[PDB]
Amino acid sequence: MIKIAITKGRIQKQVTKLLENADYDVEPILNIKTKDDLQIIFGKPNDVITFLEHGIVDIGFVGKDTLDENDFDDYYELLYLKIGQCIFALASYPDFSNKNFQRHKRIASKYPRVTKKYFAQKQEDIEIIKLEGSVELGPVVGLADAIVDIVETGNTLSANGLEVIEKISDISTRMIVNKSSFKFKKDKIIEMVERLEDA
Amino acid sequence: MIKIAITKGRIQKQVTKLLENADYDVEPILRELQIKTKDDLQIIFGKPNDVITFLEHGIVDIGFVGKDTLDENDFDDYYELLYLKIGQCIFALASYPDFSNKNFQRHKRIASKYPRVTKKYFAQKQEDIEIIKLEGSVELGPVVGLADAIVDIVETGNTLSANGLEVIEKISDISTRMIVNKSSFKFKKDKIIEMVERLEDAQ
Amino acid sequence: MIKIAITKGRIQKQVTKLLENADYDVEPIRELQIKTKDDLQIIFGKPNDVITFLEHGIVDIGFVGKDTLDENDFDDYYELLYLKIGQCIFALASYPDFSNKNFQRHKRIASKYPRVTKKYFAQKQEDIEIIKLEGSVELGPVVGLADAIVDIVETGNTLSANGLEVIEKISDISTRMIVNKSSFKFKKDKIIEMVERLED
Amino acid sequence: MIKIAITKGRIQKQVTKLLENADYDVEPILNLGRELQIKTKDDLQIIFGKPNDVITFLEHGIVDIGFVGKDTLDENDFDDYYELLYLKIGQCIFALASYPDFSNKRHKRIASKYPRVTKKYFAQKQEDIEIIKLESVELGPVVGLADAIVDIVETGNTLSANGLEVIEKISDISTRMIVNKSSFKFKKDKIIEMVERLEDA
Amino acid sequence: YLLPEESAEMTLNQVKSLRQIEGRLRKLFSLKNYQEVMPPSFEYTQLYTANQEKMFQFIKHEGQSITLRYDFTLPLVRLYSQIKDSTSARYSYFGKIFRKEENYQIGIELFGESADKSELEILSLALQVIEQLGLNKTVFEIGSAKFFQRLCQLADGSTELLTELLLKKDLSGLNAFIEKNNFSKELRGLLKEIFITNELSRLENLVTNTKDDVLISSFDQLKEFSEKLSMIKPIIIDLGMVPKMDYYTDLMFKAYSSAANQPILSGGRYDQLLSNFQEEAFAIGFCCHMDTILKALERQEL
Amino acid sequence: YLLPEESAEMTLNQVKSLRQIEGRLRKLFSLKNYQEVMPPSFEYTQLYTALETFNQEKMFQFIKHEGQSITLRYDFTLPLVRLYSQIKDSTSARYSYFGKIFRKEKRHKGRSTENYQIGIELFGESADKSELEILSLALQVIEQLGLNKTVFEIGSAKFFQRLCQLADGSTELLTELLLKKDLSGLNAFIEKNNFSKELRGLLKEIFITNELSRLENLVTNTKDDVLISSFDQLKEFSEKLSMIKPIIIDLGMVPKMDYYTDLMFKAYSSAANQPILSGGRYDQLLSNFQEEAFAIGFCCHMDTILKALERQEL
Amino acid sequence: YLLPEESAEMTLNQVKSLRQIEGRLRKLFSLKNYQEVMPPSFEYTQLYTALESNGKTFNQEKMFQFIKHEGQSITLRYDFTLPLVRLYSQIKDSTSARYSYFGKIFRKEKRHKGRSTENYQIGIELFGESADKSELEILSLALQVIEQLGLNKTVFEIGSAKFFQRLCQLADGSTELLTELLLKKDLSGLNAFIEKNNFSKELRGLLKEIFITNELSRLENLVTNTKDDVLISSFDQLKEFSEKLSMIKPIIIDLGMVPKMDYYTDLMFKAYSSAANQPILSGGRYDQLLSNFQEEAFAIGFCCHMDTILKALERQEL
Amino acid sequence: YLLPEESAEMTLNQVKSLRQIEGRLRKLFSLKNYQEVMPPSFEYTQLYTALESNGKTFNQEKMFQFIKHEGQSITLRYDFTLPLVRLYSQIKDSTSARYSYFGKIFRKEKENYQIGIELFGESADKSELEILSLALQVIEQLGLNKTVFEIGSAKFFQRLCQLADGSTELLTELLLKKDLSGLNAFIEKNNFSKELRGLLKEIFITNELSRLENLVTNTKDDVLISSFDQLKEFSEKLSMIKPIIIDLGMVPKMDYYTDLMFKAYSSAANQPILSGGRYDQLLSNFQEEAFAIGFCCHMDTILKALERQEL
Repeated sequence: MIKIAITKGRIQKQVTKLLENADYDVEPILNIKTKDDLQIIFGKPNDVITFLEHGIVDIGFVGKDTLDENDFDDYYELLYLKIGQCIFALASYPDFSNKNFQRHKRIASKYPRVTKKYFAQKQEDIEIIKLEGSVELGPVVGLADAIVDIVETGNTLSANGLEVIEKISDISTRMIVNKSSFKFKKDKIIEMVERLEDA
Repeated sequence: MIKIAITKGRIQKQVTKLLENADYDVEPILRELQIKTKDDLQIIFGKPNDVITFLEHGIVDIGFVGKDTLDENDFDDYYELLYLKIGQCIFALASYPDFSNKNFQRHKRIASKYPRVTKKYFAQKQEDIEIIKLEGSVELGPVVGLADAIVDIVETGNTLSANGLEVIEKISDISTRMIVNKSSFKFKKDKIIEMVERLEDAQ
Repeated sequence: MIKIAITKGRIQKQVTKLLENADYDVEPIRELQIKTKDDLQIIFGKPNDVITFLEHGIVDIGFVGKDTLDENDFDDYYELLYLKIGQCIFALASYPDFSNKNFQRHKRIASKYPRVTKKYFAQKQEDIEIIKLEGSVELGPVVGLADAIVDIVETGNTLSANGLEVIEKISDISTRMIVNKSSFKFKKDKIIEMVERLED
Repeated sequence: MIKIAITKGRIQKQVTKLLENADYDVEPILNLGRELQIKTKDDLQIIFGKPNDVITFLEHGIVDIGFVGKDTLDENDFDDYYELLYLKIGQCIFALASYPDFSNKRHKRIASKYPRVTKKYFAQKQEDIEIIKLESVELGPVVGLADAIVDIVETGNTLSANGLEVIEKISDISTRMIVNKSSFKFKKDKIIEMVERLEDA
Repeated sequence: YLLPEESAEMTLNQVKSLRQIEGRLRKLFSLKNYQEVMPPSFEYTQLYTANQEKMFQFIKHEGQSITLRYDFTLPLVRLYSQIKDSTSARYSYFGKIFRKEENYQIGIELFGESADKSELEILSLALQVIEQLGLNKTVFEIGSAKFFQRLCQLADGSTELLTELLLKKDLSGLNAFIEKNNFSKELRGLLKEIFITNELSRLENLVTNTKDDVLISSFDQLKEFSEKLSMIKPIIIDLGMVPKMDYYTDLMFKAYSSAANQPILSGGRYDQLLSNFQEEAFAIGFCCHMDTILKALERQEL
Repeated sequence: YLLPEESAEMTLNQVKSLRQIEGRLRKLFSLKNYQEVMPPSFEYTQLYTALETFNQEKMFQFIKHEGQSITLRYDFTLPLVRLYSQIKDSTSARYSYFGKIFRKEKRHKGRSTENYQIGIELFGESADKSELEILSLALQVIEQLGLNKTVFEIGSAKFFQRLCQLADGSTELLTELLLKKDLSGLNAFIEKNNFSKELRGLLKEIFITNELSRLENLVTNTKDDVLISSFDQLKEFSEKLSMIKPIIIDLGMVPKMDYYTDLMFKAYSSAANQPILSGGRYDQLLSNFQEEAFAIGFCCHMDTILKALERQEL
Repeated sequence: YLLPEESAEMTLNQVKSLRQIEGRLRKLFSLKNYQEVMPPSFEYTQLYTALESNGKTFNQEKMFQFIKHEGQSITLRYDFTLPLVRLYSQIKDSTSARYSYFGKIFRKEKRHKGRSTENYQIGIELFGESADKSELEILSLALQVIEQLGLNKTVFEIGSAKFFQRLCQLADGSTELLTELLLKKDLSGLNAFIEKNNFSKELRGLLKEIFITNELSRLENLVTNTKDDVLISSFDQLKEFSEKLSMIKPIIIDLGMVPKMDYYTDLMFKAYSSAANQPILSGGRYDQLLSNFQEEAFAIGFCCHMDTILKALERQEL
Repeated sequence: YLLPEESAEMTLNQVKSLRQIEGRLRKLFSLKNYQEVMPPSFEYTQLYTALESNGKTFNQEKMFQFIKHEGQSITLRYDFTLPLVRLYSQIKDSTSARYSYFGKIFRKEKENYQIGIELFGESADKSELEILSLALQVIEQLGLNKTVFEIGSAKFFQRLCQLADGSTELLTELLLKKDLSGLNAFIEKNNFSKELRGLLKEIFITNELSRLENLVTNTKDDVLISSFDQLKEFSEKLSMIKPIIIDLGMVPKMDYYTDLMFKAYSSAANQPILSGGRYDQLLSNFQEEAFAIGFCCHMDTILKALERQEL
């Protein structure tokens, strides 16, 4: 059949949404097959990629933010549900842009790769500090001058006195496919890709 | 004042509980990042590894994390002053029954959320393996054939049985612990030792 | 004064010849470090020793042959004068049939000069296997230890007196006047004065 | 036949001597005309050349037997041979020469023609040095180029004539007859024969 | 005990498969007059000029930088250089390369032979080789570096960008890309297609419609190969193929097995490398990645 | 343009001869049920540098990402022994290998840096049975190489060691004497100690003769058990195999490695200065990992063998 | 534009401070007759690896290594003490020797944490001099050195490996266990330990106490009650130092201090700043090291962690 | 024990000398308002090999390197100038900048302690006099008894090579070995004027300002008479500090040397004790065009020379 893997997050809703809005047997029960013959698995983003990587599945639904930071790259990014409004951005205190830093900028982010790559292009050297969650505390508690995180409505930031100092990239869910699968199952794969792109 | 960092999860309740039973003010009960109590304690919340970070950098004097996180995490410049016992979790190497015999032409591939631990346990057993990092429901590791056995945190043993898995061996005991900044303990031993006493009797 | 070093060989003659033939005092008695009226303290020894001496600043000037300088690893010197006195030459010697012989293997060359030999076949765009022999390289191909040799051929007799013949010439050899760089820098006067007086 | 290699110098005489005393046809006397390969009536094909050239000719199996001084063998790294016979004709040795005051006074720099040996001797003394390769080793300390030297001292003449004295003896040096291991396994006959005869004188 | 993360370990059975296949491939190769050559294990880091990070290296006593055999093609090309009189040459090789991450390879190189004749010879032989491996399901694809480049120039010449689009088959990125540059209806229709189809009928049209010579030209060449070889095995033309090395002249090909993610065989034309030592000639050969074929034979079995 | 020094170069023909010989040996080995194994290209330098010919100076090394020091395959026996350790099923095991090891050699000497070898290992099997199987196979391996004149030699590490104890225990000194067959040095050695005559008549003899009859006497006259015992063992093998090929006993043979248990052998070709084949028993290595077992095997020096096949042709 | 992560980037001011402090410490050391030495940048990995001991330092993983021409494995300067101790071996005149060093060692740390891989240290080594004289000379100097660092709130702590050792022997010889307990001031683990055993009331009182107090009066009691000679003896020595130097700066006695390295002979001391989590200075006596080369001799010294000091001078400033 | 043949060992004395000189040179530098910078010990192999030459790739043979866990090639401090040039890039406000440095680089050759300064941003004329003046003052703190200071021009060198049938690769080798005879063989294979010949033969062996000035002006080449004149001025403005020597036969070390270049030597040592020059080119590798000039003191050679001298 066709094996899929979905990120348990808010993405799992975007997918089940599109799948249904494209005519596919859906059932949100707890932990799975479908009539359309789609074996589906769920888990965290880095685990969706891990599963697709080890050819455990053929298709996967993850976010650009995960695909960017993740060092894995051996996949095909066919479809792209532009459904959303998240974006990578360098947030900080208003005065950030004006304050002169003698020493290098300390940035706290959940995505060190994305942060190191953004500042690469900006021709600036920084010191990255890894934080797994509420990166807002980073600058608040005094661990970093600024942060690089996913900003959507801007609320979390504004509710701490921070503000988007500059946008990096737009975040959204992507349908990634295992290269080997695409090559020998190009059928069902392309079909679904079309059935989901008009949906 | 005394700066504390508590791991947002289930541990956030264990600590808050113990803190009340210790005669300490409770504001955490009911969207702020860092707050202050009447006992002159400024508390911060977040994931385990963020609590250790905040401690490593002296962002806070005290912090509460699980032994599992301390076992995994490579930081080691702290003091483990208090040790709660509000926990029956343990580090286990789970798998399928037949597991204990199979002859692999390959290096066994264990999947776990704690690769540093997993790697340490198999080190002593003199056996080299292949670790597959899984951030979440580590059970599917052997279910979808992704890996053979797993090294996760086993407690009631339910998540294991509900998937046809059983403990192949117990690695160690896991429990919430109170860690302290070596420096903070040298310049604020007073209040530090004091809170230790108070939380000690709370159990 | 001006310290010199000369190769005890055939070269030592080429020097005393020019020296004398240059109005320079020449008193040859053996010993190792003597003085002269022109204030020229001289020392004698083997080519690679002249160089070793000139290298360690034991002397300022030194006389040796291109063949020694080419093979030697040393390079930090000034080759000011060049007595185009001899007629020796580096050449690839071997038996007549060599050119037309078709080995399906790499050519084994025996030479007293590995570096000069490797450098030559480098420009020749050919890979070989060098066999270091300190003496009569002619044996090399005779006893059957190499298909050819790379050595210093002058009159071409030694080769011809073994059925060997030059297969190609590599470079013209000759005695050279080399000066230690630091000396030239702080004794540029005398050094150049002598250089000119020897260039006639 | 037996292929032999003899070191063209002083040793060439020592050997020629022992060979006639062993009653072997001696024709290396009447031929020095750039001849480096010859045959005797004893069915011996002899070749001459420098020490190292002899060892080479041996190692490659160009010849079965070769004669070289112990010094060369101590220096040279080749080691796949048999030291069957050991002449005693000479009284040469490996010594650490220098100036009298030497044993008292950065890093000591020794100049020798046997760097591998020099490096080996000081290796045991636990002292680390700087070797200066020279192909008249006496001038080493004379022109200040080096402190002491590790050369072959015999009559102690060259040393004194330059005001140098042995600071210590390294080892005894004498001509030796080495054999090619392979050649000994397929011609042990003649090989042992010749050893007998050569040993007799 | 432990083992270097770079040291590989083959099971006693894998060695049997590996040795079996070679035995088969050796007959085939020697049946086609291909001589086996065993390149040195050490080479001058300099030679590998045509990323030193993936190389095992070192200096010598002499004082130079040497590298463990990192590639099989270069050495053999050097060897073809040595040959005085310019004649044809067929070399085969059976060994491994050293990179940082077994890497046992089996390949062949064709030098000197006439152009068109060589391309069929090598393509033909690559198809025979695949049919000696024992892999049940495999596809063989051909591409053209000339068609690749011509495609990058006409695409506002943004070669570096499109190269990244094609590699990830970033359909959406492509769409945005075709947006920023007002591309002709034809070039558009083509770029969107070559990304996800190999249906010869569909692609032929798209290509001819661009009315571009160099493109229709290169497509036509692959179309022939497709037809002349189609009997041996169904060929697949991938116009979205990204040349594996910057020196690929034109023809290039990969072969895959449903049992493995990497290609079991890859190769192509690269007259460029021949110029580094000697003068212009026809140089073409392929390489079989044994570690991947063996892996595939295993999975397939289950 | 040109190749480095450390790189070896085989002629197209040479490759044919090498591959020819492998084909034959491949049938021979598999016909005796010897499974081929292909040890990893790199090993942690540790593994090697734990055995005193194991001098780091001859090994090619570099640092791995993790920061450790790894080395290019330097020996085939070690890895194959490790492989035997992995198996808990304490059973018999026959391994074979075709490939090369990498060691450092001096330039311009004509020495080989890349060394192609073909060899086998026998682990587990009973003592008696093994020693005859290996010796037997080795002999068969030797008709397969187109070498005309070749000699096979057997020796004992036990007899050697016994000889070094009775000789005032100056092993380090007599080892060098035996290696260079320093008759003169030996003589000066016999003088400095009160050695028996029977030990003296022995020492002087084992250096230059392999005559079974002559040796047999000398040995028994020493009335030493260990010595006569080890000599008899060699005598048997000499007899049991004497039909396949004439075996030569060398009582003056010095064990290659310090771990050589007892039996040991070499095989020379009149057209090669280095042995074409060599091996022996070494149960000790086994104990470096698992427990005591009875190892043994040999290795074929292809670089030497082909060089011989060439000279031999002229 | 961008630099590796293993590279540290010092600000222009930080360099000024560092050089300021050096200027001062150089006067100080030179005035006390200490000769500065510059150890080689590379060492044979052998030199460092030889040393395994509890605390946990000489582990091949944190070292930058590479292969030298001869083919041996060399390592980037990892330690300053070892090379200075070797230098002392070279000396053919068994006399006193005072050494100093100003430079950096290179250890590997995990990425994405202000962990420095480039560590600048300043320290001194005392070799040969008599036991008592040395211990006072070094402790004294160390205190002076702290007075040159512009740090406001700093505590100095002294201890005894001998008391630590003696304590382990009496605690059921459980050294491996007690070391981890003391390191983490594992109060809960210690309690569980004391219950498993049959320790005298005195030893139990002591153990529980040395984990959380340095009140000289209280400690002196608990120690004498154990009526252990070795224990009271070792505590008395610390007490003397506490008194002889109490004038220069109030010393603190830590009987719960775990010897850093396994070769640490007896006296050992640390120094902290309220402005940093790491010690600004540490050191002690380790005659043992001197044995790996020449014979037995009193060897003692200390080292300044300038990165920690500059990092503390900055926090302090705010 | 034995020590790695890559590791250097300074005596307790040499360290005192080194530290004395530094203290003195530190007063001098800070007195001239040069800020000290401490470049990182690790760099990306890319930086170096890249910005060092052109034509056939610079070599990483002399560099100590290793891979990172991120999997990149990093190199131990190999050069002090490059990193300081980068530091200047990162200041946006285009202003003057004086940096100094005191440390060692790591190179491989069958410590390598250095002291130097860099001048970025300042006007052209002002800088050249500043650097040259400063170098002279540094030489007068070393304590070396006999030392020469040589100035050259890369612009002169280049013009010369162009006029010489553009055989820059060949004439460079001739000048390097002051190969008088080969030079000769060179002049008779070409069709050079009398002037160019007279000059080529002379610049190889004399610094006589009077000898030189004539030869140059006779060539009636504007670029050559201009470059010489610029060196001649320096010679005059600085002479009172110390006699300056003009070496028209000087071969620019680096291919990026703009014009002025200078070396300082001590009779007691073969290598130069101080070398520097102008290299605006390097600045372009980052930001835009500036006037970068500096010099480097080779402490190892200076200390080596102080010892020999002592005897």
